[PDB]
Amino acid sequence: GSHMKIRQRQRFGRLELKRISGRGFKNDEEILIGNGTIQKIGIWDGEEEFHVRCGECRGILKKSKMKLEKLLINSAKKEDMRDLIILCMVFSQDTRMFQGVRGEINFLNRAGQLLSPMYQLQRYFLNRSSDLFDQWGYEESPKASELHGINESMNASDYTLKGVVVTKN
Ligand SMILES: Nc1nc2c(ncn2[C@@H]2O[C@H](COP(=O)(O)OP(=O)(O)O)[C@@H](O)[C@H]2O)c(=O)[nH]1
Repeated sequence: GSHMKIRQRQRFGRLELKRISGRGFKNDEEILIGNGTIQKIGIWDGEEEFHVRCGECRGILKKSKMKLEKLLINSAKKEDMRDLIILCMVFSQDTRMFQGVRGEINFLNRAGQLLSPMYQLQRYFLNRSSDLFDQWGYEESPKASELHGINESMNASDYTLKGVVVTKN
């Protein structure tokens, strides 16, 4: 439907979600993507908390408008952690995710049909993940030792992708 309901499993392609709290309101906005093209996109506004999964990787997501606030992941198979992080970055509509679009991206297919902007961004980044990580930035990992940082190669690290933390497991 239109909005993800508390406790309801939902899909955004490869990302699975399930609301813990909050409400979003969606408004259309002209967004500048890093391409230099300006595209009309449905921007959610409000604080939202979700359970998320990509394959075997689980976590909890907090967002606000156009910002991934916090993402706590449970340790898992590396490919899945990497995609869960990408899918969370796109799902949150973070200003930095928009900036990382470098190459051409289509919002219309060759038959001239209408494609989903958020879906097409997910497709662009699952395939060119670098292009998001370039924009993302690092911060000091959490002081506690039940919590670790992770870098874009998915190894534990003393500096971590901003807002991202890992628990074992
Ligand atoms: N933050 C947030 N995003 C949602 C919610 N419900 C759906 N979405 C996402 O909002 C986007 C909807 O975009 P799309 O399906 O292309 O529909 P459009 O916005 O009507 O053009 C998708 O990426 C969904 O995963 C919600 O409750 N909160």
